[PDB]
Amino acid sequence: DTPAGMMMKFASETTKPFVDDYLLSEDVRDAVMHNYIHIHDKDYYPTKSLTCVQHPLDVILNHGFTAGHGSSRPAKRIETAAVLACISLETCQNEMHGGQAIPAFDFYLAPYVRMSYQEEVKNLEKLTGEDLSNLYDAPIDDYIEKPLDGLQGRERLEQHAINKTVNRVHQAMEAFIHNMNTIHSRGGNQVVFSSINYGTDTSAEGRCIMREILQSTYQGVGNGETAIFPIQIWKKKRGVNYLPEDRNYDLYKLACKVTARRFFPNFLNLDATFNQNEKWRADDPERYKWEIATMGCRTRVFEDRWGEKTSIARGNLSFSTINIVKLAIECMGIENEKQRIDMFFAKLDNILDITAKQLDERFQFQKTAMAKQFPLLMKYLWVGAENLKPEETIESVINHGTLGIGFIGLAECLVALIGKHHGESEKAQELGLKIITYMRDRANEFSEQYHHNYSILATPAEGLSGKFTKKDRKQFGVIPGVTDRDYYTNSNHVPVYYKCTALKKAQIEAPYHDLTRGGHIFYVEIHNPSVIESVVDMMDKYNMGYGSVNHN
Amino acid sequence: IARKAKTRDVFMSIVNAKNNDITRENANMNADTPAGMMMKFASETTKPFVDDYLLSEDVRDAVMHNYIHIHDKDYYPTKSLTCVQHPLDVILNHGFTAGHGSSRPAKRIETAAVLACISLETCQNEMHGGQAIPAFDFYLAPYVRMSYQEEVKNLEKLTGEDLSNLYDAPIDDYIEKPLDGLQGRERLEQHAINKTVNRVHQAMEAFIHNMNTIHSRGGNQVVFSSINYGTDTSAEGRCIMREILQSTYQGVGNGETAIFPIQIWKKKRGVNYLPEDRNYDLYKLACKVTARRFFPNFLNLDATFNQNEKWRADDPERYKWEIATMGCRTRVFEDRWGEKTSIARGNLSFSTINIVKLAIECMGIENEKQRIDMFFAKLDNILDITAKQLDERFQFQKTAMAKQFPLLMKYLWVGAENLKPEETIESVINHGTLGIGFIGLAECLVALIGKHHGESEKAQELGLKIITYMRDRANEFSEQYHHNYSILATPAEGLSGKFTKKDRKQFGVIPGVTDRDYYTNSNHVPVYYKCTALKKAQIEAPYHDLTRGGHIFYVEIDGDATHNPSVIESVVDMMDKYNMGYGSVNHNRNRCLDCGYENADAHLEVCPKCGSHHIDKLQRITGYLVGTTDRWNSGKLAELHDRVTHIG
Ligand SMILES: Nc1nc2c(ncn2[C@H]2C[C@H](O)[C@@H](COP(=O)(O)OP(=O)(O)OP(=O)(O)O)O2)c(=O)[nH]1
Ligand SMILES: Nc1nc2c(ncn2[C@H]2C[C@H](O)[C@@H](COP(=O)(O)OP(=O)(O)OP(=O)(O)O)O2)c(=O)[nH]1
Ligand SMILES: Nc1ncnc2c1ncn2[C@@H]1O[C@H](COP(=O)(O)OP(=O)(O)OP(=O)(O)O)[C@@H](O)[C@H]1O
Ligand SMILES: [Mg+2]
Ligand SMILES: [Mg+2]
Ligand SMILES: [Zn+2]
Repeated sequence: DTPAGMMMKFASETTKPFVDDYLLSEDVRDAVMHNYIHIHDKDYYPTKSLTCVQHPLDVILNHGFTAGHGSSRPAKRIETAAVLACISLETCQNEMHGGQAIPAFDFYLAPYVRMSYQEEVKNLEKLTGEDLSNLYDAPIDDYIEKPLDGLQGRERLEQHAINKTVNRVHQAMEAFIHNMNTIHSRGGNQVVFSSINYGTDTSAEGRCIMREILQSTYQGVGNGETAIFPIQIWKKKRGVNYLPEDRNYDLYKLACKVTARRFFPNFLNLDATFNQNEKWRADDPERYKWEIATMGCRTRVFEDRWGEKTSIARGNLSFSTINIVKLAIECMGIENEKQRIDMFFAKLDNILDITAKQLDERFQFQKTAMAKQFPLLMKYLWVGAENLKPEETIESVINHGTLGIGFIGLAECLVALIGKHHGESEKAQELGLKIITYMRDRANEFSEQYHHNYSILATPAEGLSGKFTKKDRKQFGVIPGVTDRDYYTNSNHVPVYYKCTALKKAQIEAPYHDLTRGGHIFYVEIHNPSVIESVVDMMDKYNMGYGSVNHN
Repeated sequence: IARKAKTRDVFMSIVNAKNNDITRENANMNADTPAGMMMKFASETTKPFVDDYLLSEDVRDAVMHNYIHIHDKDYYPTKSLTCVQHPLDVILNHGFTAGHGSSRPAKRIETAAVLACISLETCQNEMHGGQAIPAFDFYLAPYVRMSYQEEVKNLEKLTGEDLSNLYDAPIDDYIEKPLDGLQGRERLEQHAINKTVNRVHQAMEAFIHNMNTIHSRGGNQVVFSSINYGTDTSAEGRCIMREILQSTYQGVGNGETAIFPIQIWKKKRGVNYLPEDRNYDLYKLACKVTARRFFPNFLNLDATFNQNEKWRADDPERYKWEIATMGCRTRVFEDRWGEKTSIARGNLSFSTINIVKLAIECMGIENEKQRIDMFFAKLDNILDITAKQLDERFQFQKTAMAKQFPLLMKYLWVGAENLKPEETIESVINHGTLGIGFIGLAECLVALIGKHHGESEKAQELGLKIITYMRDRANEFSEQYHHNYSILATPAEGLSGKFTKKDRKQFGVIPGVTDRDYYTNSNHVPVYYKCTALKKAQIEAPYHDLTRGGHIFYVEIDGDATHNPSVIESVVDMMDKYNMGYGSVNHNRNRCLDCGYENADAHLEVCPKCGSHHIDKLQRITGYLVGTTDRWNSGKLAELHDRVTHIG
């Protein structure tokens, strides 16, 4: 409705009918035209843009960043460090069509908590004059606060100096939450996606910054208002937290209390046998670079078939969703069950072949793009973008991305077309695991022949919640139990209308997580912080992954 | 087939990152980025839509025959206003809610400088022009004293006294005095003054660094911002001015020039101009920065058309009757149904009128008296069409929902705090001004009849008559359509080199009329003709009074005069002697893509620090500042390569 918002749809409605006939081959055109394959984010097809990336902020903060004609200096304070983090999330958004996230936010804001107070003792000293050159190289327990009830001594300056950074850190983090919640900079939707990760830092500086993050979030933004960004993620690796005899167990009790109030902080299971790495040293500082860090878009980039297994600076190239619900309708006329399942696999075989080539054609289109089109994404943020001339091509470093073959309505696929769905049916549970394994096995075959990184993704319900259903419903009238819901259920998720307990959902949805390596989420909808620990307790027994709790 | 055989090659040209296919119309945009490409696709769709579905046939025939040009035709269906002024007082003392966020009133200087950047960024996405902030020094003054109250209460808890008497302590100045060689309370009270000097310096540092950075990016319309200051006498007020000057004079990043914001210094006699005046010392410093960073600009408050009769020194300088200038050269000072103030108001629309083609049409007649009578007859008819065109565009912008302009129609527009989101903005839109422009007056008919005005001859009488004829006619339309028309010297960025090519095709290469390509800027002496600064001032001075809708006295000063602060002062005195209102000094700087260093040399190829060969030219265009000569238009690059400098 805004002048900037209405300008974007003029370009979209112009460039969307253009790409259909002048960029696609005849076979993919018919498959796309016949409502079989969906191309996510087709508006930016000519621009040759990528999906997302995990922001490395340690490099940006230590040297600043110069995008366009705007330049900045390295941060030397808590206020300067937090504010520059927001800008790094604002410039890159205009160069992509997805979202941003901060991996291990705790580690980044920790030297400057000390450094803002390290030189503060030199300003609190000149009033007195005594050479107090010992307030930095000492083991601080928690950067604690006191009621200031008649403190007295020479070392009263030592307690006053540390008292100066706790208030300043609290003020510093208020800027970060407000900046990412009120600055409308993106074209169109006018909101920049963001996400941060914290919960696995135990140092004195890290414990202070993590507490204030929870303390500031407990208060809100402006006047007692829950923030929408950034999305909060909590780590629960065993041996650092989640155990009573742990250094960070005290904050974990507070974190569940904050979650009970604002419902913002999500949890990530670092013990899943696929969210697990062999290079986690307990003593090496900055425990990131070998951990799992997700986003708000259920995007998971962990294992690379050519490179290193990490989630830093990587992301998706582009992903397409395959309508498997439609294929079952065409095979509903076969009387013999063995023949019926034979046809569905044959029909699924043809669509999968086109989609692998369909993603391959868009990949070839994107590799010709120049690095000058992404001033910040292809300069500091991407994996191998530190050496890329503006006039070069992205074909060298574009391979460290994920092409996603997603699906929708697995429950809708089997609810009435083939018997029952994967809820109150053990036979359908075996059938459902067979199909996803069939897609997973084919994606392995596509990876060998097309030489890419194909993964099965649980596509978030955003932009494709009702598009598929309406088009197919008209073609096939009213199919009872399938095309009478106006929305297809999300990937490998128990349908909402099927009543079940949290324990039962954990058991049913656990096996799918090892299959959908491209992204998954566990959703629990429902005061006491303990009940939050119940979710991670059941997530502990069964190998699951990313988890979230909502109220609505 | 041509409707789908050349429209396909247009999109391909955009996709392949070409250099000439209308992708270099605007220098503030980066067309090689995904954000830039989407804007190009949308602009190339609506402009054909406007021609055959929006404007009438009489105006259309002028457009296709290259008679009347419209400005910002891309945003025509969006119903977007041009510019506005920002009363920062409302947002810094009560708080504001933008989108799903909110805020509370600022308590120190760090949380007050950051709220000003938010309003400028937010309001840009609702208009297609610039943004301005008047009385900048006055608005930030109270919170420096509020910073003094918080630090005292902080000292009270750490000490335990009753320092209520220090809440309104009459201290002489906020200048920092180091605590060396003193004892007792000199290390207990002087500290509270040296503490807050560094606090104010950082806040002004953040404000500047949050205005150039946002302009370097952006998926929406690029951010165009400006501020005004100069006439504050309070101790807190002088503190704001002295920090903003030092912050600007220091620079963004690695000591590089800030493209934005635009800064203007306000000159008045008896407040800052005379040596006896209090702010004379800061007055001298402003000339030091504008010679080195091309800011602040100088606006004369003593001009006859800039004087105000509701200004009293007993009040705190009454920062409401001081004229302020928005981005480029737009000014909104007079009003027939409102106060003579430039607070929370701006421009609506403006169009340029082609006059060179009218005279070359009549060049076949050998009777001088006959030509002029027919020339006036054509001009009267053409001006009638343009007055309709601005009014016709005016009728389109009236019916815009206030919810389409959230920040503009809630805090920043005059009397806009009384309208609900679903209401129409027509009840308060009339405070804007409609501009009628012209181009190539020097080569309109004077360069056809002998020589143009300003060529050391007496031909200015005819040139003055033509502009005055429009000036009288502009007033006639004001009394006719019940609007407020004002003639403005139209900037030449994209329209420089558009009319000329069609006339050459239709008529041919004729010296004076054509073969000059870019054409001379409105009311200005031929940029290819030599003149002194004083003589150029004398010829163009009477035009400033005739164009009460925007004007600028541009002086091209060589690099050697940058180091001398007297040349800027002489120009201001030269502006004072005559009735010139707005003037600026331009100069060519050189940028570096690695270090970012700028120097004042005539031409640079390798950066002294790094050694890179990507040394671009940092120069000024008719309305703003930008580098990256790879974004200088073909018509404008011709005008740039023929500019004449004035040593004085
Ligand atoms: N968007 C944005 N908001 C900021 C920034 N820094 C501070 N704020 C917000 C936080 C609050 O909503 C507001 C005022 O913060 P203050 O620390 O001055 O506190 P205030 O005096 O409102 O409340 P208090 O007396 O401390 O309870 O400014 C920033 O960099 N960006
Ligand atoms: N765009 C933008 N830049 C900011 C903002 N706040 C601060 N900056 C810039 C100002 C500086 O370029 C940088 C912070 O500089 P510091 O305060 O760390 O000091 P600097 O490195 O200049 O050294 P110094 O303290 O002068 O010795 O970040 C903001 O809100 N937006
Ligand atoms: N990025 C920008 N965002 C907002 N306003 C801008 C921007 N760039 C320029 N402007 C405004 O637009 C004005 C340009 O008017 P000008 O007379 O130079 O137009 P032009 O180059 O002939 O073309 P047109 O009016 O078609 O864009 C500038 O003086 C300034 O006020
Ligand atoms: Mg506070
Ligand atoms: Mg500093
Ligand atoms: Zn250099």
